[PDB]
Amino acid sequence: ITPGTNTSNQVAVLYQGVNCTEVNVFQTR
Amino acid sequence: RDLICAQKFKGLTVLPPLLTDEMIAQYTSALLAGTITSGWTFGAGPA
Repeated sequence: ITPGTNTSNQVAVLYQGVNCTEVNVFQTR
Repeated sequence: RDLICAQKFKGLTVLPPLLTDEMIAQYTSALLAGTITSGWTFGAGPA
């Protein structure tokens, strides 16, 4: 997930199908 | 194993929808409230 290279360079990584135990972090469905 | 767990081990994954069932239920409740209290005025402007 990127807000756009024209705005910033920060990114967010979403690992589909994990439990934040085998990869701040946030556990979602 | 179940069918979902036996098919996920081959690349096939089911992505969860954006609007959950609770949000769809809230939308339906809001539509019902607008239809009962206002009628057709909430779908054309102010309630």
